[PDB]
This record gives sequence, C-alpha cells and structure tokens, in this order.
Amino acid sequence: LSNASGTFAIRLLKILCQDNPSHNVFCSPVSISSALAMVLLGAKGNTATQMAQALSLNTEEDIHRAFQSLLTYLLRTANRLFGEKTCQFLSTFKESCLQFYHAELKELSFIRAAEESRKHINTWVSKKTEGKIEELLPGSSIDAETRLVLVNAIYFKGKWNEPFDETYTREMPFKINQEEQRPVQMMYQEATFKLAHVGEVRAQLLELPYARKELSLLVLLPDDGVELSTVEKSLTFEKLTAWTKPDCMKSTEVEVLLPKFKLQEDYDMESVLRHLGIVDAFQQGKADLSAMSAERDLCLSKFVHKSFVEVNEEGTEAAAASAVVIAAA
Amino acid sequence: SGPRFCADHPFLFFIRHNRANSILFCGRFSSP
Ligand SMILES: [Zn+2]
Ligand SMILES: [Zn+2]
Ligand SMILES: [Zn+2]
Ligand SMILES: [Zn+2]
Ligand SMILES: [Zn+2]
Ligand SMILES: [Zn+2]
Ligand SMILES: [Zn+2]
Ligand SMILES: [Zn+2]
Ligand SMILES: [Zn+2]
Ligand SMILES: [Zn+2]
Ligand SMILES: [Zn+2]
Ligand SMILES: [Zn+2]
Ligand SMILES: [Zn+2]
Ligand SMILES: [Zn+2]
Ligand SMILES: [Zn+2]
Ligand SMILES: [Zn+2]
Ligand SMILES: [Zn+2]
Ligand SMILES: [Zn+2]
Repeated sequence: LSNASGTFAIRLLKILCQDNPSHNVFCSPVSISSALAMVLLGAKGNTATQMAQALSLNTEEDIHRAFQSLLTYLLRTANRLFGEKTCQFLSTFKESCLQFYHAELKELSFIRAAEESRKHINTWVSKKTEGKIEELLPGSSIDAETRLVLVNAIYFKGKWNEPFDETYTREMPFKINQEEQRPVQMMYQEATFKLAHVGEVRAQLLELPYARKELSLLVLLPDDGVELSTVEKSLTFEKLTAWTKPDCMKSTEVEVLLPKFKLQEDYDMESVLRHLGIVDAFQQGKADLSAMSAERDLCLSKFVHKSFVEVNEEGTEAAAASAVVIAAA
Repeated sequence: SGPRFCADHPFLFFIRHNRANSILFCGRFSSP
C-alpha cells in the first residue's frame, strides 16, 4: 500500500513537472488521491478500474485494503461532499464516504444558485486551509448541471527541529538556467542532518526534520552541472525510498543553504488523470458513476487542485485542496 | 572543504510523514 500511494505521488510529480517546464510546481498527492478515491467509491466497471489503476491499486484486494487501512505541529485533513438538494445519492455511497473520509454531504442548490454554491464551497476550503487556499473552484466550474462536488482540504504547519537563524539569511543568486540568475533570500546553517549522495543520478538528498521528527522536508538537489530534468526522468518511488535508507542518507555535519520561498499553484487535473489512464469518467455515455446515484447520466466534468507553501527560517506552512465536480450529462 | 548542500539552482522537494513513509506534499522550486 505505502508503495501504491508513493508510486502515485511520484508519477503525479513527474507529469506536473513535465507539463509545466521552467515553472515552479507544488501539489499534495494525498489531497488529490483522497478526492479521486471518493469518486472511486461511487464508480463501477471500467470507470472504476481506470481510477483504481491510476492509484496503483491493481486488484480488488488492493482497493479494499487501501480503504480499510484508512480506518486506523499542525496537520489536518478535511473531506466534504456537496450535493444538489433536489437529488438523492445512494446510502451506501454516503456511508462509505463518511466511514473512510469522515465526509458528510451538505446540500446546495446548484440548479438555482450555482454561484452562491461555488462561493460556499470555496469559503469552506478557505476555513479548512487557514485562508491559504481561496477560490479553489474557478468561475464557471459550477453550473446548472452540477450535481455533486467532492472536496478535500489539507493544512500543515510545523517548526523546524533545527531552525535557521535569520541573522545569516542573505540575498544570493539563484541560477534559474544556464544564462539567467535571480536573487533569493538564502537561509544558512551548519548542523547535523541526514544526507545522501546519490551517484546514480548525480544528486544530493537532504532531510530537514520538523519538530518531534514526525514529518520531514526532503530536498533533492542535482549536482552543479546536472539538469534537473534528468533527475526527474530517473526518479521513481522505489529509488527515492532506497535513497532515504540509513545506508544512503546518513547523519552528516553539513553546511546548508536553502532559499526562503513561497509558492501558490493551481491545476486543472484532467490532462494529468488522462495520462494515468482515466478516460471513461470524463466521457458522456461511458462514465459509470451508478454507485453514487440511481440517476445515470453523470460524468466527471472538472477536477481542480490548488496548493500553497511557505518555507522560512522558523519552519513550513503548506496547504492544498482538491475538488471534483460531477455533473448531469 | 566539508559537506555542503547549496540549493541555489532548481531542486525537487517533498514533505513526508516519516513513520508512514507518505509523501504529503511535493514540488519543484525552479525560480524565485
Ligand atoms: Zn501531458
Ligand atoms: Zn508559481
Ligand atoms: Zn495486493
Ligand atoms: Zn469491493
Ligand atoms: Zn434535504
Ligand atoms: Zn437529480
Ligand atoms: Zn473514522
Ligand atoms: Zn466529518
Ligand atoms: Zn483557524
Ligand atoms: Zn555528486
Ligand atoms: Zn547511497
Ligand atoms: Zn543505499
Ligand atoms: Zn562537528
Ligand atoms: Zn507518461
Ligand atoms: Zn522572519
Ligand atoms: Zn551555491
Ligand atoms: Zn548550484
Ligand atoms: Zn507518525
């Protein structure tokens, strides 16, 4: 299982990196997979099989184990369903979303108040992300055909186990490519961290733990003449896991220079999910969402992801949210 | 001379739950 979700996270990251050349990237694989899994709970046939395989769940056994396993600093996740108030959704579907994701269904009038409904969902996401993710659902992503919106939000804030002293932060050049450099505020500290030199891809891997060391930031930095795209192509979840093992990533006194930075990204996920093989769920006539509703011209009309991260001398704050719009076709 | 980690060019990064070995967030820092 851990390998399933790691494989998904790395594939997601590789696709996003490849689809957004020379652009910052940031996502929450956990948020996206939570939203996609709630759809899976309402899907059948090939619609369901494509989504399970996108999540690296290739057998019925693997699907059941993934969901059953759910049943067992700040870090918080929230899931919610938003359903057209004049529709009914199957009890078994609502029960499964409640049991596995603690998702309740809030009724909205998509048919008569699409814009107020969009604002309500976006306000819910903002609350659950401490204001960091505003306007998850863009204009026209909710309309008279919208019937169900499945939403995940995640929020993290943690202090470093070994924070940087802001005294030693200084502006330095950051090489965005061979011919261009831009200034960054570079944090500095010499301390003992787990650090790997990865000969296979000519890169270094640093671990910076958060307080309690329950969570860590891992930074994969190519050696100074190596293009990051070559590391992206070589990357797999199995390799990344090997490189974090004690034999590769060992405690080392190291001078760390890491930029302070803040990113905000947003994604239309349809092209991503297509690369992972999800096609039927989007297609009028082929989508089978009959485990959510006895209405049976439903399809997946939109899947959006928005994220936020801030890294500075004290720690890290990160948030993300994912929304799936199911509509009547 | 000693070990140096100087992240002054593009890198990948990951926020991981260590016990679970779970990638919670990940990304690429390409430009300020
Ligand atoms: Zn593509
Ligand atoms: Zn950006
Ligand atoms: Zn299995
Ligand atoms: Zn089953
Ligand atoms: Zn009602
Ligand atoms: Zn209806
Ligand atoms: Zn529970
Ligand atoms: Zn709940
Ligand atoms: Zn609050
Ligand atoms: Zn090297
Ligand atoms: Zn090694
Ligand atoms: Zn090794
Ligand atoms: Zn020493
Ligand atoms: Zn591909
Ligand atoms: Zn400060
Ligand atoms: Zn440098
Ligand atoms: Zn460099
Ligand atoms: Zn833990």
